[PDB]
Amino acid sequence: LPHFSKDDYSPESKGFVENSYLRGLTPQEFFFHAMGGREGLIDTAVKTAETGYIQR
Amino acid sequence: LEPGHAADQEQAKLIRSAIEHTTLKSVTIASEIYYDPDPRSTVIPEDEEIIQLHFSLQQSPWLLRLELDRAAMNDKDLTMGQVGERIKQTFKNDLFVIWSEDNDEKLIIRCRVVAEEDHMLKKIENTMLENITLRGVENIERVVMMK
Amino acid sequence: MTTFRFCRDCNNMLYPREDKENNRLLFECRTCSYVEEAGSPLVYRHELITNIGETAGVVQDIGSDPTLPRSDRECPKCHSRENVFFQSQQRRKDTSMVLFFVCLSCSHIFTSDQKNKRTQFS
Amino acid sequence: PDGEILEHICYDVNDWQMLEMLKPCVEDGFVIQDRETALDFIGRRGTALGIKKEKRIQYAKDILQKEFLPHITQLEGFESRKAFFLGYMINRLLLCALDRKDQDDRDHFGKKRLDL
Amino acid sequence: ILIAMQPEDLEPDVDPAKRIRVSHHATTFTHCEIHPSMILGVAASIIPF
Amino acid sequence: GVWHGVHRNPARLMETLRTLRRKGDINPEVSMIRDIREKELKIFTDAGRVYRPLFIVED
Amino acid sequence: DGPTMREITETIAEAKKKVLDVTKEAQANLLTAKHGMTLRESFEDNVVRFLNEARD
Amino acid sequence: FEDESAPITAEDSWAVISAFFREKGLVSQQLDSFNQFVDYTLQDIICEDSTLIEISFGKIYVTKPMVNESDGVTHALYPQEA
Ligand SMILES: [Zn+2]
Ligand SMILES: [Zn+2]
Repeated sequence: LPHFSKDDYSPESKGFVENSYLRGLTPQEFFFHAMGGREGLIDTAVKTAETGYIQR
Repeated sequence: LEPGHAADQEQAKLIRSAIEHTTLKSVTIASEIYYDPDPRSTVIPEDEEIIQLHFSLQQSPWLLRLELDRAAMNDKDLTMGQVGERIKQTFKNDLFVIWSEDNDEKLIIRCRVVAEEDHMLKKIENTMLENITLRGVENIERVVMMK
Repeated sequence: MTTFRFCRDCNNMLYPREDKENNRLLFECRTCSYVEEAGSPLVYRHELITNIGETAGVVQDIGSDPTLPRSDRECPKCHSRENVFFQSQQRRKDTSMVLFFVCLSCSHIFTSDQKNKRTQFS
Repeated sequence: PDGEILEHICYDVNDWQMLEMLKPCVEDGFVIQDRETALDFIGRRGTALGIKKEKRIQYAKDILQKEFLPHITQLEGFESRKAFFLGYMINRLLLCALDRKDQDDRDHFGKKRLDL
Repeated sequence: ILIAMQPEDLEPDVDPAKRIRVSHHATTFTHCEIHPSMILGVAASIIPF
Repeated sequence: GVWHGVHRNPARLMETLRTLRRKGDINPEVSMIRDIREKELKIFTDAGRVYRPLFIVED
Repeated sequence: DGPTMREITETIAEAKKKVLDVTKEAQANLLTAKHGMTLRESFEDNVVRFLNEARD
Repeated sequence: FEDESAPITAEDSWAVISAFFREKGLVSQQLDSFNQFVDYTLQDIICEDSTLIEISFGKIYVTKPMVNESDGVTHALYPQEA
């Protein structure tokens, strides 16, 4: 993100959400979670579409 | 691994190496084409000792000199002799091969065509780095051991 | 390092030729009739596991670059802890996470690599 | 002249690796040694075999002036402007080929535009 | 650029209730975010927490 | 996108470019990125560039 | 439990060292690449497992 | 008194966002986009190829919205009505 320095390989930088959902997520955590999330839905749409047709 | 040797972490390795496709590319640090015209004296210091050593119990002035890396060289359980007589059995006689031995601090295969030379060599240099199979079965690229 | 030469006159590329008689290396042009004796005998070099490009990026302003991370190690030339570090700028997978730092006082590049083999890093 | 061309591509005389990548380019364009033969070479790969040299050259002269990198300049005197840009292209291309650069991220947003 | 998340990330025990937010290690900030909840669109701007 | 030329001592260009835009004298929407380690300073004026506002932190 | 949260916060902050140590390790060039795996390939591999062993 | 050089607090951001929205509203990307067209880009299209081998086209005048009334006055068109 433009909020870290260049070549930052720490967990916080590279996308470890430290917090529980109870605690709430930092904006980075929130956006990285959003990234992982979008990966999920994207290929939840793939798994639905390919599986749909395999089964047929 | 064969029943009798399953635990032998060293035989797992010895098979791993003898299976994992191991190209010249993976064991050579750099290639260089020198004009080095006299097949006795040489414009390369670190090789004077090696031509001397290959006179004890034709050739173009253009020399293809490969500097090999011990790291991956002994890792893949490999001999200079083995790398050498491989290239020497890959290019029939169509290449004069000579190599530093396994003691010498720098590992070196020196090769000549045997005039449109500098070009046949950059071809052969490639036919080496890419094509020649030092060790392993082709298409087996990584080979991981696991318990 | 096969630093190679262009003709004095026409300024095209020179191509290596052999003095068959005296056994030495020339470099004719193939446009004009120019020719020069060879410097080193090294006509070709193919660096399989490369270095050059790891330093690439080192500018008089590198430290003005705010996105660069800044540590406080000591440079083996002027000891000033005004450093700005990046990883090897080559973009291979088989690159290390070796950091390169630039001293922003004497503009010196040094390295976190404890296996230092090279001298100029160029 | 080679030296000149390479200077447009390779802004670094020590970068022997890049210049050594181009070695065969310099060779690949060996047959052609002056702007007109070059302009003709192009003309011919844009034209039918019937067409006359001048027209051919003139076709290649208009393509380089209007089709080749048109966002630089479409008028006349700007040949160095394209040579240089084209050099820079060949540059970046090789700088990528030499495992010295990451190939462009297609999905970076700064290099997208939203049409509205 | 280098952007601060909250202005208070410029500033030169911790609530156990609070989330755990990253350090402010940089005197290099060229910008700071107005408010990070402005990374959201409209639909998402309605979602509480 | 157009290579317009060259400039030794860019940061002194960069300052001004930034300061001009921060006045109003260069249009705010105009985007200038200096890639220090690339020897490049790319200015952008074309429409379509999605942008957002930020607080300027200056020393 | 108030304390569990400290154990949890500790558990995590105990992995960010592990990750940090492997970072320092690798930036030094002391991490040996696992056979047929790049440094960068195997550094991540470690970090990801640390951060998972952690979450878990 | 509330030093007019005191640093901004996290709270204050909203004020700036208020200002942002006061000024631009929620669909500026549309309007400005369409406006820069009507104001400039429009007239800039009537100057490219504004020459025929003469007839050259000059200024552009954009009316307020109006209707082609079948039987009657070219009428001031109100959005709601439309
Ligand atoms: Zn010449
Ligand atoms: Zn120093």
